[PDB]
Amino acid sequence: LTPLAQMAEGMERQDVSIDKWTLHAKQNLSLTEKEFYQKVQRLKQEYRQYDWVIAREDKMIKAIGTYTDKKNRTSFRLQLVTTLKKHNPTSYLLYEQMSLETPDSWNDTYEQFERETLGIFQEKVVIFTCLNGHLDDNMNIVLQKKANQLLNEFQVEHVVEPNFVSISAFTDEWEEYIMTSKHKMNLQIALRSHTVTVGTPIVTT
Amino acid sequence: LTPLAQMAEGMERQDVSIDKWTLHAKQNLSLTEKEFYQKVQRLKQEYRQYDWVIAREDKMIKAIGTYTDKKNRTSFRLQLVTTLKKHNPTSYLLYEQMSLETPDSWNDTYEQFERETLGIFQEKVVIFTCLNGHLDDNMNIVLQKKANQLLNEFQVEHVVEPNFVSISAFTDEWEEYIMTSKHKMNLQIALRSHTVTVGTPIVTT
Repeated sequence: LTPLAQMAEGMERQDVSIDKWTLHAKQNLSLTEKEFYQKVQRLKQEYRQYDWVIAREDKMIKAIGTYTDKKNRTSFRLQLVTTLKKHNPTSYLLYEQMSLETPDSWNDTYEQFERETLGIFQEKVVIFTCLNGHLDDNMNIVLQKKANQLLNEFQVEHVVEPNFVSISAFTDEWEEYIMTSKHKMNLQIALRSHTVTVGTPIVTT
Repeated sequence: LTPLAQMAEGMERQDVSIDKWTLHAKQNLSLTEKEFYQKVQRLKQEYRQYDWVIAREDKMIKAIGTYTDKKNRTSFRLQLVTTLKKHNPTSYLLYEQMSLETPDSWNDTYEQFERETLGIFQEKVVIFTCLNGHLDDNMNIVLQKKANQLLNEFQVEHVVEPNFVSISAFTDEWEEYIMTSKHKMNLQIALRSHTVTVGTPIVTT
């Protein structure tokens, strides 16, 4: 069900390798300097797990809370921001979960986050899901696929090496053939990591 | 019809870029040293276009005739070989056509070669076709394809840059969405030359 489960599982099927997932939620707020440090003080009482840093790059103030859950191989960030210079100040609270590792259950972790969200924000907020991943650099997989596309392009018998693929084949498409040591062939396809070689009856030397 | 036409056209359709084609034919023969130089002498009379080199890396002798047709952007090699040390010698004549350029007509060139073959060998011989080619290194084409596979993986709106692709999309698959400046979206796919990023409703910063 959860967008996390779906995005993940969709990415695998599409051969995307997952490097990192993050879940985040944000709540706009309106905070005086005074209210800001009040909120910070409450956050430090309620969520003792975080290590806090206050940063003030003017005219803005940032309370950044940080914590990594080693048991669950997951990281959290709670961040309160206000822009200091305004008699109608724009502020927000941001809650963020992150990991470099696939969790036991994509669904239990999303439902957990959503759950914690309500405790932190005391309101139902939009939850943002973002996955990072990479494509498979194994040049053996692309070499082999095209080989087949070509084989079918035409209409076998086979190989495979470090960065190499070769095929012998047959089709009732041409006059010529050769029989030698058990068997009987008239098309050679050869890819190398990109190089293509196509020959009738064989690619010679 | 000709295997050359077919191999070529099959390769293009399969996105293989052709670097080089070669056609060749070979005829086993049986040649005394004396008969070998006789044959060479006849070849030099009959085919005045070739420049000849005799090479003798023992105990074998090689007459290599070479000629490039600038009008037809095509190259020829006629090669007579005998192994010198034997009182039953194994010899052959090899005729070879080559080009780095696609010809006006794959079919007219194969039929031409076949034709010349009969004049040279005075017998019908097996004709060997071999193409060399490369795969498209334009990383833009693979980035875009996977993007779509992913888009359909899920169920848009679009971009494209030097080595980059991004999409905004929508599906009735989840609760959330956003409307801002004309339009309405809840999936962002982003590839970079390999990097993948997938987000709901948007990939933020």
